Amino acid sequence: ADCGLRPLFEKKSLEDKTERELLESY
Amino acid sequence: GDFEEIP
Amino acid sequence: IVEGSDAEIGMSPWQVMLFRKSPQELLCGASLISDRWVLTAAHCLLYPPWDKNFTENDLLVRIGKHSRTRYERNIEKISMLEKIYIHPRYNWRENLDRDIALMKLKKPVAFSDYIHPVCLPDRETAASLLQAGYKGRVTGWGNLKEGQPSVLQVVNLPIVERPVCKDSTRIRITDNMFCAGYKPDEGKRGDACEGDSGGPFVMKSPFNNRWYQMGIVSWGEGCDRDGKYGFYTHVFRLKKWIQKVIDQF
Ligand SMILES: *[B]([O])([O])[C]([C][C][C][C][N])[N]C(=O)[C]1[C][C][C]N1C(=O)[C]([C]C1=[C][C]=[C][C]=[C]1)[N]C([C])=O
Repeated sequence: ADCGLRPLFEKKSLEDKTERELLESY
Repeated sequence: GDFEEIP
Repeated sequence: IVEGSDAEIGMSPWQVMLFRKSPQELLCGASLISDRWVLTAAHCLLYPPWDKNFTENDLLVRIGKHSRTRYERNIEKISMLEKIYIHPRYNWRENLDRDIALMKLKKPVAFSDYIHPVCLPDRETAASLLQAGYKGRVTGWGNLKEGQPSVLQVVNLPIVERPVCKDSTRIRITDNMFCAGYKPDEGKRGDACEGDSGGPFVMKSPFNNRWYQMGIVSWGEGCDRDGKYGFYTHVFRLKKWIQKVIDQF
């Protein structure tokens, strides 16, 4: 529904410090 | 243990 | 988590702590999939070889946590279980095949900044993300070495080819599992460890930007040992059972 969309990150359009590491492996 | 009590 | 880093506040709003009352202590990790459903590893609740058999009356769930041992006063919610569901075919006898359990909370939890559900994978998501080389995220409050953190730990681990997984252990590997971690020649490391069990292995979809729980911390021979890998319950594979109990109860 609203799953996997983090309040403090995705919802505010803020990136955690290592998430780019993940999206780069894709 | 190393745990702070819970209500 | 060995060779991990402190999570940031709200990094894993789905991370749940399984905590026993007497004696009060960290049992395992877990994940919030809905307002009243928590997903964990069955070996957290039932493991006869170690005389482990937890009833609902024995457990407490702690959601929205950051500090391991602290009672995060206005942040965390503590839930009582209504009923536990162990996959009828969990194989505690040989290899922890089907190491998944659903816990029904006695009352739904209110979402917040620190408590938000993770998405369960669909066929196309799993198909896209569950690929060797692709990094996933494991979080937990378990041992730091094969030694306990103050704060939720995190580490990003690459999915490893099935052959390499098979070839690294004497344990009989099934389709309901996958392995993850760096290879000796990759120069990075990390892994889950005691207390990490039931914790989520999650990936972020590049299609819709959502976080999906691809796995559950199941097992591994030691923590962060070279040429060894971490094994995770494959969530999609057991999706229909999950779907089955949710829709049934
Ligand atoms: B969990 O915290 O309870 C723990 C987390 C994995 C840490 C490893 N990197 N999981 C376990 O302890 C599981 C459950 C019982 C045995 N087990 C192991 O990981 C065993 C190996 C094993 C695997 C499958 C079936 C039986 C045993 N590992 C060790 C060192 O004994």
